[PDB]
Amino acid sequence: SMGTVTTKDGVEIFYKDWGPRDAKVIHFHHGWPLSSDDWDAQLLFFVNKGFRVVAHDRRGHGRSSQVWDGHDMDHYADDAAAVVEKLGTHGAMHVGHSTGGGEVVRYIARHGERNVSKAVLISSVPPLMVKTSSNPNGTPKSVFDDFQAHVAANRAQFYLDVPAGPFYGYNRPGAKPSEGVIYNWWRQGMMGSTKAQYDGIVAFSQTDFTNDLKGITIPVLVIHGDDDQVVPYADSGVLSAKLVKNGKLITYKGAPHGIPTTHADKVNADLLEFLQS
Amino acid sequence: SMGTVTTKDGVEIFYKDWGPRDAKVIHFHHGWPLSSDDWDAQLLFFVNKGFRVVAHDRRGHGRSSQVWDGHDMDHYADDAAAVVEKLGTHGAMHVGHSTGGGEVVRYIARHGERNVSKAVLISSVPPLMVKTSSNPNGTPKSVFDDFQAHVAANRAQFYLDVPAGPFYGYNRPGAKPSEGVIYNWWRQGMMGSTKAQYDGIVAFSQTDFTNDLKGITIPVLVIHGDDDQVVPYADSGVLSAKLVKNGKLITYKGAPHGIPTTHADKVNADLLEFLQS
Amino acid sequence: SMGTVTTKDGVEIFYKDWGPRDAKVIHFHHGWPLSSDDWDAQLLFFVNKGFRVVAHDRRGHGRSSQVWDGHDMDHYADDAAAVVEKLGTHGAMHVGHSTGGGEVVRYIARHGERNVSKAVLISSVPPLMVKTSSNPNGTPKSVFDDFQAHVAANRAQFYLDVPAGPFYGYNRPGAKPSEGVIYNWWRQGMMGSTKAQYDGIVAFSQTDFTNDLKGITIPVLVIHGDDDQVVPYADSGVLSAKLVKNGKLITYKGAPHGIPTTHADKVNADLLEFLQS
Repeated sequence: SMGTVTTKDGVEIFYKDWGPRDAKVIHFHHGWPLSSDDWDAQLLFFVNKGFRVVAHDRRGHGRSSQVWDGHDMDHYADDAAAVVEKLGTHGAMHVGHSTGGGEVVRYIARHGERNVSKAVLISSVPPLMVKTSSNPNGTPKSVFDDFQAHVAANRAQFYLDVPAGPFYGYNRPGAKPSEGVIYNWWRQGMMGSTKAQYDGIVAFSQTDFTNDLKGITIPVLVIHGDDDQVVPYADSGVLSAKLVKNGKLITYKGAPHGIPTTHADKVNADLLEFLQS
Repeated sequence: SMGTVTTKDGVEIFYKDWGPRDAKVIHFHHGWPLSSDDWDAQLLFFVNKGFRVVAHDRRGHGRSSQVWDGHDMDHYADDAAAVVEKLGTHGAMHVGHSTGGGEVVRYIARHGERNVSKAVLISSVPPLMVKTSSNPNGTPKSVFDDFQAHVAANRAQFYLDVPAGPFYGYNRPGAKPSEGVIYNWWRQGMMGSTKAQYDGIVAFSQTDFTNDLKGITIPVLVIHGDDDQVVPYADSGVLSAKLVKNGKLITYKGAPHGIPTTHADKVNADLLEFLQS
Repeated sequence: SMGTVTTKDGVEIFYKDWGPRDAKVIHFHHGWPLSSDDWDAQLLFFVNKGFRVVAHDRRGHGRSSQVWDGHDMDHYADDAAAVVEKLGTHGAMHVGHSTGGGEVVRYIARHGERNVSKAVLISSVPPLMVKTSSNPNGTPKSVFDDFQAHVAANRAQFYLDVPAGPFYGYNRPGAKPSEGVIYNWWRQGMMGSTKAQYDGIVAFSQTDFTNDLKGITIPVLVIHGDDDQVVPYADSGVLSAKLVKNGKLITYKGAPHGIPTTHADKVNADLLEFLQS
């Protein structure tokens, strides 16, 4: 029972719940195709400071059930809601990275901002990644179709190539790649379901969060790297911070997509300052 | 609970069950020393086409319990039956790779071909791998004794060397090894039980499936690479296809042992054509 | 349920229990930051000889619950007692490596030597690693603070650097590193909780077992490498063997910390001789 909850639809969601029971809560939502382990640097920082931290694995990711369907933002939000309802942690600060930032926004829209004191979108997918007739600066759909085809063709290799190349900026001049960071990304991706991750690409890239964002009146902090090769800065973080009612943007100059790892100390300090504000 | 069943002898068997509940079913049985993750390319292909796919982890392999005994084909077959019993998927097409093809044969013989509509043996161990005074064309037992000695001596290194060398033909000139494929094979092996896998060598190499095969009258498709360095083509698939009553052999010229990965597109197309036949 | 027990404080402990139900039992206690998989070479050796072997994963390690607190030797001992109580294996020989040797000592002290026939401390942390007024030759606390800072900074990379360097002596001239051994150490570490492991450094380095050791009257064997870079030989095994009432020391000349792996055949032989004595 410690660290698992079963949703209404029979999906087992794994979670970490660390720290004093009566401390202020921060709930973290990870990106594609990873797990709650991707927050390790943040979870350790906060728990060592006396806070309570919660972080769960999205359906079909990490240690959560390899359910074949429901791989969309509405289900992701409801699965998050199942964790919050079990733990009684309403009023938490909710922090998302990448796809997880979409999940945070949909959680707020679907289950109500009364239950979230503050939100943070780190390197997050909103408002809409894919190019459409009404989103002409987006990324062409074929880009995502190709990510899907890579997952289908050789997921094992693709999950080395992404973290070795664009995700942490290890393909840039001056980069100091960490083999452990690369293999750790891979390890998390591979324990998840190929089907959940394959469908998951559509969920993150082709869900429009613009309406959800506009309904958010609670304090929102947006943190984004301006050399993000995975979720382009100009078409995500910059827009999200303006669409919400009470948003603020912190730009990490030169930073990649995987800033919870590469810029952990900055992220930790910025999250703490926002939590205490 | 989703994706586990406890057998009547107390073993928890992990499985994936993906796709529409009323669709035609394909059940897949993996090889040594791997897990149901070895079928990812196939599972994704079939689920995306609207079929229902089931794939379980052998006892002591993958996410299934590290039970110390019963590492033989009869128990492997009985563990498969426990999955089919829970899910009600009698009448499925059963597909085995490598050791898993032995499991499929023993499952049919022990639980009855009335419960299987069609069977596919990919790179599979039957009829009898090991050389005996009465199987003079087989592989000397010393070979399998040496595999066991390597498992006992340094399993972690052995499980890099096998996929980096003979399993996918990456030791052949001009081959393009995939680091991710090699590490994924390793990852699946190392999560399983050293004892299950040690005993499992005997199970796959020293079980005689000849009588079981002769009793199979349902349609059987045999797929086998003629450059298979792990299960020699001439003493396995060539023979199995002739021993069953209604068998057909497809030979993949040049192909290694790990054809679900290296020849995924051919496997998928051949499996689909047979399923629809 | 095969292989899991839930403690009084709600922690799920993973264990392996292999071999004939009525055979003499050997219970193994692994080191930091690993799991019961670190014992593979010993478990296989003894089960193949017809003994019963038990090995559990420490809280927040391996497959055990990622509980945030109780990362201290008293709780480690109590969690081990939970496994013994479920299995009824009182009277076993208890073998610890590294941190696990401390856990064996505190288990004996807290739960009583009446429940342990013989104990073995391989490369173990007792009596006390850190420098103090009464342990003047111990390791400065700053060394352990620095380990904790590495875990906090980049656990993924630190867990390659430890096994690739000091743990197996692969940093010594003429050493023959095994990539599989290095990655397997890493694999075990990363599946555990960063918090359990961060706190666990204090538990192993900063717990005084002197009075526990002085109270042990059962036969104790200490095995320790004299080139151990992780737990210095002169301030650990040499002392523990003299503080217990009935202790014997076997020194492996030139040997590193990771002797269950590097010196497996010697360890297996010395354990079997002690067990039969």
